[PDB]
Amino acid sequence: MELSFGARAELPRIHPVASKLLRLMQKKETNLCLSADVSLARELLQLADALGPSICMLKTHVDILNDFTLDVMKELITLAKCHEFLIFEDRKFADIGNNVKKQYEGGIFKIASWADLVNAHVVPGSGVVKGLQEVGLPLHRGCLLIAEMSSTGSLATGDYTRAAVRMAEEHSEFVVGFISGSRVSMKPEFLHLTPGVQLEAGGDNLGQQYNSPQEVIGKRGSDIIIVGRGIISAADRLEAAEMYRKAAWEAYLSRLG
Amino acid sequence: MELSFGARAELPRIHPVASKLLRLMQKKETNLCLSADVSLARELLQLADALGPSICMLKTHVDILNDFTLDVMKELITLAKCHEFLIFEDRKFADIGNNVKKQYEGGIFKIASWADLVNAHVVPGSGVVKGLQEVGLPLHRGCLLIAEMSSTGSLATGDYTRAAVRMAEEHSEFVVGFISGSRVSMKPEFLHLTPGVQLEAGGDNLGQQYNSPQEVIGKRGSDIIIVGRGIISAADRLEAAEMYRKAAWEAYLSRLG
Ligand SMILES: O=c1ccn([C@@H]2O[C@H](COP(=O)(O)O)[C@@H](O)[C@H]2O)c(=O)[nH]1
Ligand SMILES: O=c1ccn([C@@H]2O[C@H](COP(=O)(O)O)[C@@H](O)[C@H]2O)c(=O)[nH]1
Ligand code: PRO
Ligand code: PRO
Repeated sequence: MELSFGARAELPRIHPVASKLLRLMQKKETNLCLSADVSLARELLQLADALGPSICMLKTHVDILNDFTLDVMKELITLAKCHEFLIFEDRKFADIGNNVKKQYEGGIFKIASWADLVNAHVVPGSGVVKGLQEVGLPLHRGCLLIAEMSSTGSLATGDYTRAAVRMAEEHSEFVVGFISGSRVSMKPEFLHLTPGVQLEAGGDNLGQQYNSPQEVIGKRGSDIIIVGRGIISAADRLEAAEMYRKAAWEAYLSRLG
Repeated sequence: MELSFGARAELPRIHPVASKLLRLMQKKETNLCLSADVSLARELLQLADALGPSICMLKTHVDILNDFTLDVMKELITLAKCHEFLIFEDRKFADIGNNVKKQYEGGIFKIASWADLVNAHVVPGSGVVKGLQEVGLPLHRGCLLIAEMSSTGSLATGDYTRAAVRMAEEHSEFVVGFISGSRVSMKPEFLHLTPGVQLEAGGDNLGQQYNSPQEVIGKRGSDIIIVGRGIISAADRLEAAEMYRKAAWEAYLSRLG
């Protein structure tokens, strides 16, 4: 029933992006995604280089990157290839299909040209996925659907979460998993990534709520933890990243028996 | 019960941004918002100048504007002041509060520095509004909550729509209305803006669905129509904008008796 990341990478129905990710997770013993919520390219690239060995994925946030250029992205790709992690852009695609197609491909950011993974809200209906899919690109790309949110008052519950799971099933040629607080699909080909993670209980003053790596990976059945401030605002960032990596990895191992 | 836009502009509980908008709608006899879904600054500014007299609002889409700069925004502000329309940015704010605060103020776009209006999805809970509010700015700014969507399979229905209305009520110092398909609040201080509008029946091939100005303003009780392709893809854009303006304006008048 429960399979290692390396075995999941070989599943018949696995998407190539998911397989690549699962293989590097197994190789590096990491199921940590760094949320690089920073405003300067210098710091983004410093984090990518210093923490690259500890992470399976780096979540970029280009809408707050004051000095974004595509040359910054090219240097991030070099680090991602060297250290072996995927690039996941934070942008909350959440529009009619015709608009998300334009937003994914175009503008200054040209997200599709560099992001291995993107995430979408399911509120618009399945056109949100179909519009992203319609971007022509001869590269391997995946999408994550936001099935649950970590924040107080989230409406991504109940039938909304179920709709996200059905939408993912039905678009598995492109959708490779979920942003969720827990396992929401029983199909092992899908990835579950969980934000709202810190070692200590608490939250922020703007509705964020935290749970621990052991809780979300071990008890709630998710695959990957997404951690921003727990690392990037820590006194010792590498020490923090390693604590999060070890916590999430052991919690995952505990489900393999 | 039903009040003109000019009378609504004087309501005791009206927000200053809503009042400014309602006054110019009455003065210019327009309840049309142009959706300027274009990739070049030249075209954005050509549309703003040519169609400015016909519109109450221009919805920018900076995430697809290949040559965005803040100098383009400054020139748009000049046109908005000259022709008398508000600037509404399309970005679908849809994140935890701590992130939307950063996204509204920062990055290359500095949206809060120029957008009179923004819109947010309610799925994260009320932190999505509280985070936008927390941006310090000594200017008049408002937010619209996405209570319904026009696209096939939209999940913004039922209890989700009701949650959006409650969130708006409860944050009326900043939330000035809704993106919706119909009137969703009975409070006349709130603005209802409806996308998914074309003169003819139909849709697109990515889940957009259209209703007419008469249907959405006259029968469904909305205030403003948001029109993109019906104008910007028309053979004669000014002719189209005037047809949409006249349609929406008459439909509104029909409810005043
Ligand atoms: O439900 C969600 C979806 C996404 N994120 C993202 O994960 C990161 C959490 O950062 P932090 O609270 O660990 O600093 C942020 O970038 C935020 O967008 C959440 O926190 N919750
Ligand atoms: O429920 C919604 C919310 C927003 N819009 C926006 O309104 C415009 C509709 O354009 P068009 O279909 O009139 O070209 C697009 O920019 C889209 O983001 C919708 O169509 N539906
Ligand atoms: O579906 C695909 O594979 C391509 C890649 C980006 C979106 N379209
Ligand atoms: O609430 C307000 O009025 C200011 C303006 C932008 C967000 N904060």
